[PDB]
Amino acid sequence: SMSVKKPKRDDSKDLALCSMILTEMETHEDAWPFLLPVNLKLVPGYKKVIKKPMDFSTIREKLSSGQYPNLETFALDVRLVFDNCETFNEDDSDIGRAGHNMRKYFEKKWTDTFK
Repeated sequence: SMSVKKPKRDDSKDLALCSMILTEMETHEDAWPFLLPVNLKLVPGYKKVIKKPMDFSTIREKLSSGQYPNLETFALDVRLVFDNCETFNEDDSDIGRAGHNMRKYFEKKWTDTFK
């Protein structure tokens, strides 16, 4: 509360570490469905159904331009990529499988890096 603060957690490496994690996600072999924004002119349904589209390139631009106020807002956008994937794709499809794999991969790097 006012004049009563928990001890200061060092957050000075967070930017660099989120960049590293993002690089690892971008270079994973199953990242291909997620590298670029879904083409809303060419994919029927996507615009109306997915209220908040997200992809790795868009997360990379936001990270590079100071649009994440902290590491939790970064993790929210990453998870949104996989939540959208689950919303639009069957679990038993190549894209549906890619999404489950990438989420698992992310959550491990996240835990190992920060928890």
